[PDB]
Amino acid sequence: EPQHNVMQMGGDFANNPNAQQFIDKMVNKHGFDRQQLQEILSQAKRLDSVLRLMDNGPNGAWLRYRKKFITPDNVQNGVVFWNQYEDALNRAWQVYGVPPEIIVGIIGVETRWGRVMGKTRILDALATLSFNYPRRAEYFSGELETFLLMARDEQDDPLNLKGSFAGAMGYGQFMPSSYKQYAVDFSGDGHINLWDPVDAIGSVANYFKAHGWVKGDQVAVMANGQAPGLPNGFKTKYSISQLAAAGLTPQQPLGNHQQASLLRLDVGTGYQYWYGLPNFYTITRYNHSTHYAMAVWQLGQAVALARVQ
Ligand code: NA
Repeated sequence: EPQHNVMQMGGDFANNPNAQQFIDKMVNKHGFDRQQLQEILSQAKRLDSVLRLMDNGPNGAWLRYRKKFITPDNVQNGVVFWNQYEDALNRAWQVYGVPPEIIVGIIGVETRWGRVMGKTRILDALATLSFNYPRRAEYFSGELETFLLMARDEQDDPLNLKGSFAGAMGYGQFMPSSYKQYAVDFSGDGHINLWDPVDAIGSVANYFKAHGWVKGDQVAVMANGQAPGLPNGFKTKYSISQLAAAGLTPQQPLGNHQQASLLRLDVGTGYQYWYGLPNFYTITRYNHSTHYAMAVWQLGQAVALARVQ
């Protein structure tokens, strides 16, 4: 019923100005009911761990990162996932131009194909970061808003959904804003479920295309030579000419590519340089990290090979 006079909620966010303004925004902008929203938020928990985690050579650095993902068990499970969802994977390739090895690599690195999807209630993580974390409160408040709208539309109970300490969800660990901007109903059931492997596959593919993935284009090409003078990383940008002058030569032809990022991997015995192409940068659009993108790519290649035999 109404309860117009029950204006103050209990719980961890009871006397929080940010939580109050947020309820006002949801009611005002999306037609949410203040009392219904207060009941939900009165159950939300302020998690210290979420706050602590958000507060964040050659020595073989890449080798250590790589072995976290590329192991016999992971490659074998990757083969099983690929075979199980081969039609969806092929359909995503045809529709979005994103190859199975990239989608398999992303879902493998993110959740080991649905095995590790997160144990934290999304509501708690998002409320905590929205109401008790000034540094990124605006970003997370936006995620919480979208999360509550997602739950309303996919008919989920907001308190039942679990995920990462930052509110990432399902097979591909999509943030609420990614669900909003990039998730698709790939299964064809009329719904968008981040926990449905077919929807997740299509959604990851759409995210990639949206971020500029070029179908059939090379991701990166290993270089012969060393370029210690030049700054490196996925954000760098050099003409092929400058890289050549630096002492590098590509192991594979670079087609019409005239520029590339200079990637450097620490392989213990030394440094391994690569010419980063646009598609490599597109992978970093999922997680801003050279190591992450290289692991996603190589895990997918490893699985593709293991499938052959
Ligand atoms: Na669906």
